[PDB]
Amino acid sequence: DKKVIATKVLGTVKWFNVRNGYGFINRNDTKEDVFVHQTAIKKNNPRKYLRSVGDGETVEFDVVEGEKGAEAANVTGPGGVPVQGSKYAA
Repeated sequence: DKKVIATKVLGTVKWFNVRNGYGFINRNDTKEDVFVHQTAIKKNNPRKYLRSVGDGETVEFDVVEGEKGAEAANVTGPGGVPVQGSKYAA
């Protein structure tokens, strides 16, 4: 079932481009850049369905092997709570 390089780690989203549908999350545990995709967002805000991630927000995610090296997966907010998302999305 794929390879997991790292488990639920906390990282700060440097930025996430909604148009690109992807962004980069800086791992705050290893200080390594991690690639995140909108399909890596397991939970979305229930008030509004957004495929965006809040920039500057600290989120928790698992690290799995990606074609770019490391890919974030199961991206959720702290405690497994839904991500707020970007201020403006969709």
